Amino acid sequence: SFQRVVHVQQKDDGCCLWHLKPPSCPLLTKFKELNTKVIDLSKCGIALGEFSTLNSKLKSGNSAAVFMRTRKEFTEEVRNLLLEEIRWSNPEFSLKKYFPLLLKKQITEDMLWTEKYQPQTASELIGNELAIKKLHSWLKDWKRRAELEERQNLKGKEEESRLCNTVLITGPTGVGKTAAVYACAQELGFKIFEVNASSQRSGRQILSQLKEATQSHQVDKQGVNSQKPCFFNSKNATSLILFEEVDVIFDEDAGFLNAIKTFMATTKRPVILTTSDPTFSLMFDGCFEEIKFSTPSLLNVASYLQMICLTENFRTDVKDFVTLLTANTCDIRKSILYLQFWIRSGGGVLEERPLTLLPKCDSGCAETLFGLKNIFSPSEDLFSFLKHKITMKEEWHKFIQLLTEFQMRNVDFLYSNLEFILPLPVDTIPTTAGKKCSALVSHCLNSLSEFMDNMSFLDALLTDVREQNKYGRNDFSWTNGKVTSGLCDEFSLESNDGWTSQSSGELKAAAEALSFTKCSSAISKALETLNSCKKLGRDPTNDLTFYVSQKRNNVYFSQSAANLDNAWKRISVIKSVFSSRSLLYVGNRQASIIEYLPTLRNICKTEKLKEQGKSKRRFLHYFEGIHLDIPKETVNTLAADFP
Amino acid sequence: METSALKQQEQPAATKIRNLPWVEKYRPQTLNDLISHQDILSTIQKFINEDRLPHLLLYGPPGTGKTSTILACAKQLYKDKEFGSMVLELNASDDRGIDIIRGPILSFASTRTIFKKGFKLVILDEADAMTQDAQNALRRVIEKFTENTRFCLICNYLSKIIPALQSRCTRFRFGPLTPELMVPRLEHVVEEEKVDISEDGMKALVTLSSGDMRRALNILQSTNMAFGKVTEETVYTCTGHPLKSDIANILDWMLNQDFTTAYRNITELKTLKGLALHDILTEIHLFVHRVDFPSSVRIHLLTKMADIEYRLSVGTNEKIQLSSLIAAFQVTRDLIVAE
Amino acid sequence: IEPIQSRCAVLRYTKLTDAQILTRLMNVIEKERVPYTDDGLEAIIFTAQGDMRQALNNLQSTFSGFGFINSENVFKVCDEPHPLLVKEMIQHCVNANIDEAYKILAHLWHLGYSPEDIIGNIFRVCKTFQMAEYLKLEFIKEIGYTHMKIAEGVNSLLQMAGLLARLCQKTMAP
Amino acid sequence: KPVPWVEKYRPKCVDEVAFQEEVVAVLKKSLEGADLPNLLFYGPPGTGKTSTILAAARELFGPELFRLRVLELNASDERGIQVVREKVKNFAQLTVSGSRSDGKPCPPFKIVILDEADSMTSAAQAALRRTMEKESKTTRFCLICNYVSRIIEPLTSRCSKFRFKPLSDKIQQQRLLDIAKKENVKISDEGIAYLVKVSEGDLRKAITFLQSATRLTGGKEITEKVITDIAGVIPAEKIDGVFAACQSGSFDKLEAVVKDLIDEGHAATQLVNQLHDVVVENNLSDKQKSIITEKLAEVDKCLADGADEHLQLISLCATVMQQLSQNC
Amino acid sequence: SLWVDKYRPCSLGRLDYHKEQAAQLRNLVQCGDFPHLLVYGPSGAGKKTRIMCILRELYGVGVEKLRIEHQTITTPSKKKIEISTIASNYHLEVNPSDAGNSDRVVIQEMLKTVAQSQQLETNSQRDFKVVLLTEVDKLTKDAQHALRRTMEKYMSTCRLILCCNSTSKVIPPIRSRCLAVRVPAPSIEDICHVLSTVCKKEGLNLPSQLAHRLAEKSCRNLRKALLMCEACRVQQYPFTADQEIPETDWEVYLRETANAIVSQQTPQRLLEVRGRLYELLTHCIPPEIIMKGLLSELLHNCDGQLKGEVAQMAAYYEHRLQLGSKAIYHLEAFVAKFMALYKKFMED
Ligand SMILES: Nc1ncnc2c1ncn2[C@@H]1O[C@H](COP(=O)(O)OP(=O)(O)OP(O)(O)=S)[C@@H](O)[C@H]1O
Ligand SMILES: Nc1ncnc2c1ncn2[C@@H]1O[C@H](COP(=O)(O)OP(=O)(O)OP(O)(O)=S)[C@@H](O)[C@H]1O
Ligand SMILES: Nc1ncnc2c1ncn2[C@@H]1O[C@H](COP(=O)(O)OP(=O)(O)O)[C@@H](O)[C@H]1O
Ligand SMILES: Nc1ncnc2c1ncn2[C@@H]1O[C@H](COP(=O)(O)OP(=O)(O)O)[C@@H](O)[C@H]1O
Ligand SMILES: [Mg+2]
Ligand SMILES: [Mg+2]
Repeated sequence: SFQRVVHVQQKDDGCCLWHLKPPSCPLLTKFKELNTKVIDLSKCGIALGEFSTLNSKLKSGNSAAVFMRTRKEFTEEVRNLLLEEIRWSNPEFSLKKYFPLLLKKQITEDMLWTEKYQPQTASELIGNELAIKKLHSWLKDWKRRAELEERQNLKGKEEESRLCNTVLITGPTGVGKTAAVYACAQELGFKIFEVNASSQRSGRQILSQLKEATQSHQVDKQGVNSQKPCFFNSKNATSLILFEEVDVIFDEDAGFLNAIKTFMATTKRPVILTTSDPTFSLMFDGCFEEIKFSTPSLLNVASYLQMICLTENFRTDVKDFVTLLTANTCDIRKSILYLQFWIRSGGGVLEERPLTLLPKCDSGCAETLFGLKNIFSPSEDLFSFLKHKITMKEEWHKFIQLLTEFQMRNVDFLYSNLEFILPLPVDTIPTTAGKKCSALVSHCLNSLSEFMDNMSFLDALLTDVREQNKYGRNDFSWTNGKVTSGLCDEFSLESNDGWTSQSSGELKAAAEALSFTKCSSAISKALETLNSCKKLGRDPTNDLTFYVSQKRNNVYFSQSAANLDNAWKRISVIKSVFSSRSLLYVGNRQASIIEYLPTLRNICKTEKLKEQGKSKRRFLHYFEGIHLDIPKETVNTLAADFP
Repeated sequence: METSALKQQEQPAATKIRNLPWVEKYRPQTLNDLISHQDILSTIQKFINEDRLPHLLLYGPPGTGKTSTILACAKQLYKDKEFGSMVLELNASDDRGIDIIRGPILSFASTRTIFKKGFKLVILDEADAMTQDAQNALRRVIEKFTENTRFCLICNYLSKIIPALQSRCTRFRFGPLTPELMVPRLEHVVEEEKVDISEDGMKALVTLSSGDMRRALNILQSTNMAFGKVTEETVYTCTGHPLKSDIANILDWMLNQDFTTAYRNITELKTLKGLALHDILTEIHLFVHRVDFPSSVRIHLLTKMADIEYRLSVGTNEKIQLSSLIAAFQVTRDLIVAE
Repeated sequence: IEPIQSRCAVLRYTKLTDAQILTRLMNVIEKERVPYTDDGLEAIIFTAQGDMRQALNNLQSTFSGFGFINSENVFKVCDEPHPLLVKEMIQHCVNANIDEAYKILAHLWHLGYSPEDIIGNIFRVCKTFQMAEYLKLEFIKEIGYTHMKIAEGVNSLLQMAGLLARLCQKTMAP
Repeated sequence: KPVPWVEKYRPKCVDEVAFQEEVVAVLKKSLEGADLPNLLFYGPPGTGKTSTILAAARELFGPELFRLRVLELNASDERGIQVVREKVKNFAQLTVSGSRSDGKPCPPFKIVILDEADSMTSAAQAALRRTMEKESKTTRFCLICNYVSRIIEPLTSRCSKFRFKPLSDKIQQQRLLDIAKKENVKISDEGIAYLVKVSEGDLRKAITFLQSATRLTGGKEITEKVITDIAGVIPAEKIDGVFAACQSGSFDKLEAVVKDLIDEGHAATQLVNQLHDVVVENNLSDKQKSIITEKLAEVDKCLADGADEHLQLISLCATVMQQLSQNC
Repeated sequence: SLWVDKYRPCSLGRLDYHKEQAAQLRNLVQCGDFPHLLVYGPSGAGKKTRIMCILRELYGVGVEKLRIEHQTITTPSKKKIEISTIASNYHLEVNPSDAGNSDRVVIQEMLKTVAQSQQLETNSQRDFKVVLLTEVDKLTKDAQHALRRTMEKYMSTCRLILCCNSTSKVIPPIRSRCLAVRVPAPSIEDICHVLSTVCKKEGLNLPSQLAHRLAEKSCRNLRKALLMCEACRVQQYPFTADQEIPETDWEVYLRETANAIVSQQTPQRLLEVRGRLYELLTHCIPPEIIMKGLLSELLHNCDGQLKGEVAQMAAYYEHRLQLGSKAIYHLEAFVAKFMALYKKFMED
């Protein structure tokens, strides 16, 4: 067809703007002529190392240093000296209990350290002592019930007990839930029937092939009983049903929660559910005993890993393992497996360290874990390279690659370790000359204030590699943060960009590198003058020291500048307080915390100080006097003080 | 599924008595007929005739002629009795997930030919819309089938394609077509179609098109039908693009008058002509480097219109942003005019 | 997902050192008998930022397309904006000379390069440029700021002009 | 059950829309030939573009076929252009038989009314252009944008583009009088004038505020107070007090005034709008005018980024404070 | 069962102040086809009590029953999220902001299922189910666009009250179709009146001097006034006119922080103040609240020319703070820049 698409604009006569002419002013009539003459690039050749580190000289013999390390088996004396070093490092650890067990376990391999040093006994588990005692007592009660039923069977031919048939184990990943279940079942003679998400677990199939496990005896009550058949469909031994990652549910896993509801409903044998998410406790309906595994103490698992490496003829400092565990967020299986890799590779760095509290120490698994040995020379140390001045182009590209590696994890390496890296003294918390003191303090202050201006610019006006607050809000929030990973096989089909990630990581690396180089150089230049100030008799170094925490000082380097134990305890306190039934319908959460929470802390401390005065006991009857069902542990926690 | 029905119906489709799509009139047929990017086409001919065709990534702004080029190459490599047996054509029209890559692509690249023996070819138009996992399987199906079948990747945005996928193919950029080579084409179209057009008409036609002959033919087609004559005014009115006289008066108002007068004049002209402040920003920036200013004026002014172009993106009030645009000139240039 | 890491040992690989890339490229051109210049070596490595899969790919492309290795051939086949042009851009920034820098930026624009590879090349050229560290820090933060503008969607010549202007005014303003 | 007045009182036919003459002429000519082109309506919002296209579709088709043959969509989708393109493909692919009992058969092409045509990127708009050329004969579109300038050139070359200038205040004052007399509500003419001047030439927002005001009052007199605070329009003596605090020389009364504005619930955006409207038409120096207006612009950016109203207002008042007190 | 909820008004006529717009809301619910409402005002001004009063006026007293239900939804990026929502047989309650960049997701499906609930549950009371979205200022742009698509798809199926504190982050199309309700903060005398009312309802009698002092110290936040009054009750069984009205403990910890700010300007002082702000953020105080408090504290010692400069650098740095993700860097940048300015200022 091709009709005419006429421009219909309502041109009325007048308005002094419809028909316009170019202005007659001289500035806008002076249009400079445009020139496209570029410099010719065929004449100019690119030199060697012009845009990179192509140096004519090349290093030979520094790299390719093969280890070929033969670990001589430690004698009794040096091993006992290392045991006493571990004991002096960790005085609260019962060392003499766990080392003969490791020696028995160790006594051409084809099998991992996780199953080599797999705990056979529940007492051999590390951390979560209350939880393992509760689980062991529950299984002792259940095996006693099974034994009593057997005695009743041979003799023939429950509100007081509250022996609930099912227990939910919850905790973080790799803390040893499956290991503790295996250990206690092996010790008490239980036969575990394992149900995993890796196998087919549909309701009809699991019911038709697992109901008679709890509705009957066992055909082989003697002999080969402590083996664990993974259930799938492609002394007398009591049955024990185990359900690993009940939280992982697929569309193929149809009617699984109803199925397990029927199992717990009709069972006569103990059933154990284990998972990692905290949310499974609320969405699942039923009667079940709950067991929580907290994150184990860092020093205990550090001593345990150090005994493990001692058994394999390696001596290693505690602080390196503390850094490794905090990097893994105290994950036992991660640290054990990476230790197995790093040990069987021959160790990282051979450096002698004479400590009494002998073979050479093997510190340096922390920087090997982060891949920093792929960047630096084996002679180079991390903090040693950090402290000196960076001028060489190759050294500065290695520092760029270092920051690029830490910014892929969205971790500010330079700022989380700013006190340990700045050219100023750092210590653990327990007149014209004065004008020069204040002036040097002012130059250092201007340098650091400029640095915080820069890193504020890198937070806001540089993008991040991974988009923060993608599924929750910013950190330190009591709303949610229980963002469980996906459960479906359908792909994301998203339209994200990847160029603005690989480029952005280098962008923030370069910006952070140049800003820290500038501020460190400025602080060093200001501190060069401090010799004259010391000669003048005044020492402003008390104004220049940095007061850091003891927990942060125990590590070689920190990935965070904050306390997460405090964050976890506050967040648990607030979540438990606003879980109260009276305050369960409050809508405005920021108003909720910021208004009710300080006032409720005032009421808690007022009640505490009233009880401190030997006054009437009815002062204890305020919260229950207005039906505030707030538990006494939380009341005591909020009545301590405001930190 | 399908959508090749509409293309095959569309190729011999016209009223042929009244409709006049002159954009569809002038189509090159082969590489000797595509009179542009001659180094690229001769390189393709060299790689074809040596049986040394590598994997290809044809990328550029749309309309520069990638699809017709690779269609000509496909018809050159293989005759019409075996074209479907050796070349697979796909695009983002049939998007069902990553099942395309492991479905027709993986099955097609895993087999020999049917009738005659030779190397095969797959063209993937608009491959920028393939997801990251789809491309990440596509790299594997290239790696383990490279000796049998060559791959052609038609794209528009180079950066989004994952680095290994660009790594396994060579790349060809279809850049903008230079005005000195595009004036004879439009002159030929004008003399063949008896069109009256002045030098500002040619300048506006080549400036708005930004090195694309399809878009130029579209503009001249629309202007010729709407007015019967083609000039700078007729093209810009038919395009609804900023007239240079209008934005010149806008610049004159900021550079001569005071704040309130220039403000209300520019507001009335935006209401009168239907202009959004993004295009005023673009055209005044086009005027800034042409009009003579000192260097300090240039850096200050460029930074301020850059920040205004930022602030216009989030969706704030355009009124205050116009006010700040006038303020940018009022701070420096009019103070120096007072000086 | 996290438990897959937690049941494994994870190891890290880095972008490769340029000396190592240079050794492997001289090795492969020795095993292939490739005529070359050093110009081609810095070009072929600059096109492969630590990823020598690109190095061998564009090496094969240069040898198949021209048969000799020099910078001009590499930039004809890889089709990047020229390193010398963007080095000239940041050199004009050091001199705070807006005119020429904008002129050849407009030249790259009508040459047809995208906003993203221009800003990336600007990054990787003012990275290793020989000039003062504080002004280098300012330049890096500014080009990152403009790169966020392109990344958020707005990618125009006005954005690069304001980029260049703030770069140039960094020199004159102390 | 009931409908808002904006579609209840929009004209049924073209020729019933007022204040537009060439637009009515060309749309009527295109309706006479029963081949409406692809339309591109540009102008300020509330000018009646949607009303004109609904009237044209009601005239060309049957009222029972009108809703069948139109699909009203918007184009700033947060899920991308692929979703709305799939909906367009679904609507064009799906065909329902249609006829009129009035004696004239309907044209075969359908109508997809896609608003906010000035809000997309060039890539999404080019994808819409490919969708346009996919369905050139079987569906003719009407793109409604605030500004025709943001339209990329392949669309503007194949669409009949129509300017919709804002209506002079007398004619929509008469229209609002018609609405008031047909909706049995007691309003003074001063109230209608104030509603017009806070509507700022937006008839659609004016009648929306009118219906909302008559359902707030429940038949009472529509005062100037209710229409002052139904549009969020700040009282002017608050603006005068802000300027007096800036002229005064004390930051304490400055923050006291800002506290008075924020605890009243008055938003910072509307305050910036009226502060700008005062500053642009004042006797202030163009240096001060420029500094204050660029401060206003960046404050608008800051508040759009999620910053506090209070902080941005304190900093804005500090800048206006310093600019006024420099000359004093 | 504190004073704010036990003595909360239940119907529109039980409101004590701002009677006029309460009567206008009564007219709105009398008309019976109200469109979507946006309601706004400062915190503690009485927005939520007005919302639940017009809810109770709207339906029967089945609004007054409330439970909690939990919703598990897969993301478009295929990562399911679990959220807690307050629910009733007639209304729903969602605060979407806990989903962060997934606020958009929390926009559709629940409301879609509420639409489905409107297609499922029939009671012949009214032709829509209402849902309160809380803190809609923290909704992102794409979330607000998804809300606009939801409302222009389900206008005949469900309704929504939009509780916020500022309509600045509300995009103008959302402001265009929802009726604005400005809820100003109560005056001092109104706070004293309702405070004496709730004390007589508690059987307690206090002097009016305590009421006026408490009203001034609450700064027109009625919820804070009632909570604090209850704190004064816990402090003393009888009410005396010179009873020490207690101070908010994080507020006074912030005050001692500001004392450390103005006292000494040393890098050790910067680091210990950084640790104090760490303690505050582990106490989950919002960063803008911390900032407003600390600037209002430090401005009392600032001189006239310093006050304005502190104002624009505070606004600029908090603009970056909302632009930024981790507020620590921006807060420390502000405090160090104020160190620089203040040290530069007493030295001359
Ligand atoms: N507390 C511990 N004491 C001793 N060994 C442990 C401990 N925690 C973990 N391990 C070791 O790490 C291995 C893995 O532990 P698992 O029990 O499989 O982890 P988990 O607690 O089940 O958490 P999941 O299954 O990854 S969510 C065990 O087999 C042990 O070798
Ligand atoms: N250099 C050229 N000379 C002449 N016509 C050209 C040229 N480039 C493109 N065309 C025209 O463009 C039509 C199709 O070109 P395409 O290959 O579709 O363009 P493209 O670069 O692939 O980008 P698309 O297809 O628009 S996304 C041809 O039929 C020609 O009419
Ligand atoms: N010229 C006019 N004649 C009659 N009514 C009009 C006119 N202009 C606007 N209106 C009224 O104002 C409303 C504008 O709505 P709409 O068509 O959406 O405007 P726009 O499309 O410009 O946003 C219509 O409902 C109509 O009743
Ligand atoms: N008329 C009134 N009578 C008694 N208390 C009121 C009245 N108006 C408001 N309040 C109190 O003020 C507080 C304000 O809280 P809320 O209803 O959430 O409004 P906002 O959202 O403004 O904080 C409520 O706790 C309520 O108890
Ligand atoms: Mg396990
Ligand atoms: Mg193409």
